[PDB]
Formats: sequence, structure tokens, C-alpha cells
Amino acid sequence: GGTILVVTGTGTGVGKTVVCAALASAARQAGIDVAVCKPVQTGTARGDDDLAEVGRLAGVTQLAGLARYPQPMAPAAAAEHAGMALPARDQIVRLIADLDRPGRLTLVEGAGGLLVELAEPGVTLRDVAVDVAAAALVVVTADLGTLNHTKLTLEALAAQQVSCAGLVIGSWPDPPGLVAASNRSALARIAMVRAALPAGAASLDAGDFAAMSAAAFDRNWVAGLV
Amino acid sequence: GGTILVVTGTGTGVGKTVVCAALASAARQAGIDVAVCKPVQTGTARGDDDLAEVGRLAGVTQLAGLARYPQPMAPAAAAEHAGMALPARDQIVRLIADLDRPGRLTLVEGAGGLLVELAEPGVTLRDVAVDVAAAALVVVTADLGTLNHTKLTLEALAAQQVSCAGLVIGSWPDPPGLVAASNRSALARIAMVRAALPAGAASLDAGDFAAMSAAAFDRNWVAGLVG
Ligand SMILES: Nc1ncnc2c1ncn2[C@@H]1O[C@H](COP(=O)(O)OP(=O)(O)O)[C@@H](O)[C@H]1O
Ligand SMILES: Nc1ncnc2c1ncn2[C@@H]1O[C@H](COP(=O)(O)OP(=O)(O)O)[C@@H](O)[C@H]1O
Ligand SMILES: [Mg+2]
Ligand SMILES: [Mg+2]
Repeated sequence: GGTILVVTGTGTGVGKTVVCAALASAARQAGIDVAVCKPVQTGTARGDDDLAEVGRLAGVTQLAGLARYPQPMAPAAAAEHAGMALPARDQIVRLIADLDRPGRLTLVEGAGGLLVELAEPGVTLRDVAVDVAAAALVVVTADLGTLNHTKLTLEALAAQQVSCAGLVIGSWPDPPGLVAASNRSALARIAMVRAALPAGAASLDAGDFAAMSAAAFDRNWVAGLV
Repeated sequence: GGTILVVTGTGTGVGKTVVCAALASAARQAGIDVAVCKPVQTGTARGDDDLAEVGRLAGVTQLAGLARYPQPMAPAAAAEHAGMALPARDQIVRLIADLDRPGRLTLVEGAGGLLVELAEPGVTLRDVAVDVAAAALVVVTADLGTLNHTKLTLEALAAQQVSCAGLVIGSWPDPPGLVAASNRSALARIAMVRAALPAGAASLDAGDFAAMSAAAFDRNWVAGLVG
């Protein structure tokens, strides 16, 4: 196989998707073939599509998914509102397994935090990471409360021997300020900060996003991912 | 000894202080002697004082502080900014142990979430709960992300064998709405919801705060906390 990376986060809306796109772009620019799998998409009525965002910002074509729920809720509540079950655990695991190949960086996005229900019954992105032997990139804020949430998310990963690939700060404010700076220094002491995406980067055009993305990660750490 | 509860949260500003004041009020109204305890307090340059809010809202007089910092930051950062160290682990334990008394319920409020550093080095409210053999009451939101943060907090408690005494929704809107209704329903499938304090409980005067508090918790649960 190749390298599988779940991109989780301390919660909903911390920037997992733009981080997938940003790492996908950096990898592709280093000559690494990239796949992204978002098994369950929600909020489709209002037009949410995290896979399309990655395809537009990073140019990935291998973009796999299984389920789309109209309501902008967590997967399990959106499926309960729609009256239709989430996908099954095997379905997601096999989909990621079949995307995987040597020379390929395969990224996997769930929804919200590490423990939100992703399949029936009650199976999480952690269970998926364990099943496909993926390591975990953890996207965090630099804002109030981030150390507590980052530490809780790391404990849950380590509890099932899901390896921490590093942290990414999903949105790095400009100018930093005293809180963001202070918080970044402290996260830097509990795990490697692989990147800090500048605030608003999800709305750049693909040229700027690629340039921004290649400056955001360390060229050698990306190269060695596969 | 008596009963020691740590009152933690899924994060900062979820209402741990108002829950302390509310559980204190309800326990007092059951005739239970209450002490409340706040080892680390930040933001004194802004007038933040959680022990004082608990005293104001619930009439508690047995209020024990220890470390105080001017800046409203994480304790580590606030103490750094003030050129001080966090207290040691044994000083937080001494503060709590000195308060413990048979027939007494001693509430210990941390700062922010469960794994926030409260004592050098990297010592948390969970470590402190272990040292004093306290259960943990988890204050949560009914907002976006609560399930994940609550499940992560509950799992970290069980990982150190710290018993969980339940959830309190620190701020509960009237009327709930679809999001808060959905979350309270889901939180209650994973633990006991001991209370859901009506939003704005901190603006109730002494008399109404005590009525709210007596109705917010199940008296039989409150009374069964303390032998
Ligand atoms: N646990 C959850 N509870 C409620 N809504 C959620 C949850 N997880 C995802 N969502 C919905 O999915 C949208 C995108 O979330 P997510 O992809 O996790 O953000 P990001 O990719 O920026 O980290 C959110 O705006 C929200 O509408
Ligand atoms: N980890 C932290 N990071 C930043 N600020 C904190 C932290 N912990 C406590 N504070 C400060 O203490 C104040 C109240 O926090 P807390 O007592 O945890 O809230 P509540 O009692 O409402 O749950 C906040 O306004 C914040 O400034
Ligand atoms: Mg996303
Ligand atoms: Mg407080």
C-alpha cells in the first residue's frame, strides 16, 4: 500500500477541508499522487461539498465519497432527519483500502471532531483509522480553549495507538496577537506544528492556494510522507 | 472524610461557576454543609472572581482561593505574564484536603477544560481528582460540537479511573430550539443530565437563584451525594 492519513480536528469548522486541500496541493507539487475520501457529506441542500473544495484548490481528481445528506448537521443527526442510515463501517474501510496504492498519499476527512459518529452503528474516524492503519493529522485553532481540546484529541488517538502525524493550525490570524501567539508556542510543545494556514486561505484561487500551500509545509516532511 | 466533586467542563466559559453556585444552593437547601474551592483564578485585572460570584449567587461563605493572576489567560500563561509559578500539586491538594469534612460537599472549580494545566508541571484537574479521590461533574453546552467534546472529556476521565457524576448543561435556552433540543437528547443517551441551568441564571437575584437551583437538580440525587 501507500500512506493513509486521516485529517481530524479538535471540532467542527476548524479547517479540516482546507488543510486537506493545502496538504494535497503541497504533495502534488512534490510529485506525490494524492487521493481524498470524504465518506459522508452533509449540508448538501445549501451546497456544502468538501471534496469539491479540495478538487478546486488542489486539483485532486481522485475524490471518493459514499453518502450525501441535505441537512447541515452531524452525519448521524442528518441521517436521522432524512430517515436513512449512515453507511456501514466496512463500506468506508473498503473504499479507503481500495484507494490506497504505493506512491499515493490518501487523505481521509470525517466530520467535526475525532469522535463524531461516522457510520452505523456509532463507528468513528478513530475506528476507521485503526482499521486502515492510518496516522492522524490533527487540525486545531490557535484560539481560546485549543490546548485542552488538542490534548483530549491526542489522548484519544494514542489510546488506540493511532499515531499523531502532527498538528496544523487551520486558520492563523493576521496579525497573530497575544493569544494566538501564546497558544501556538504551547501547542508547539505537545506536538509538531506542521503548518499554520493564513486566515481566509480557503477563498484563494487555485494558483495562489498552491503557492500558499507549498510555503506552508516543510518541503522535506512532505516529500517523506510517501 | 466528606464528598469532594471536581466541577470541570468541555472548555472555558461553559458555566462551571454558575453550576457550582447552583449545586451549592441546592445542597444548602437540603441542609448539606457546602464548601467551594477555586485553586487557580485568572483575570483579576478584569475583576474576574469565581469564588465571589458563587458567594454572591448562592450565599456560600466557605470559599477558598490560592493562586490569583492579573491577566485573563490560561493559568500557565497568566502566571508567566505575572512572573509567578503555578502552585505545586501538593498545595492544591492541601487546599482541598483542608476543606474536606464529613457530611460536607466540597466543590472544586478548575480553569477551562479538564486537561488545562493548573500546577507545575502539566498537572491537571484530573490529576487532582485522582489525588483526593473525587468524582467529576462535567459541565457542557447544548451547542455545536458538545457531543465530541463531552465524549472526549468523559473518555479522559475514565482513562484515569475518575468517576463521572454526570453532565450539567450550563446554559439552556428558552425555548430550546432544534439544535439545543437535539444535543440535550443526545447527551442524555451517553450520561445522566443532572441539570440544565436556564440561560442568564447569573442575573437572578439571591431569592430566584435559589428557587432555580432547587428545581434544577433532583433533590434525591443532591442529597445522596453526602452521607
Ligand atoms: N458534529 C457536528 N455537529 C453539527 N454539525 C456538523 C458536525 N460535523 C460537521 N457538521 C457540519 O459540517 C460542516 C463542515 O464541518 P467540517 O467539515 O468538520 O469543517 P472543517 O472541514 O472546516 O473542519 C459544518 O459547518 C456543519 O454544518
Ligand atoms: N485555558 C484557558 N485559556 C484561556 N482563558 C482561560 C482558561 N481558563 C480560564 N480562563 C479565563 O477564566 C474565565 C472564566 O473561565 P471558567 O471559569 O473556565 O468559565 P466557566 O466557569 O463559565 O466555565 C474566562 O473568561 C477566561 O478568561
Ligand atoms: Mg470539512
Ligand atoms: Mg468559572
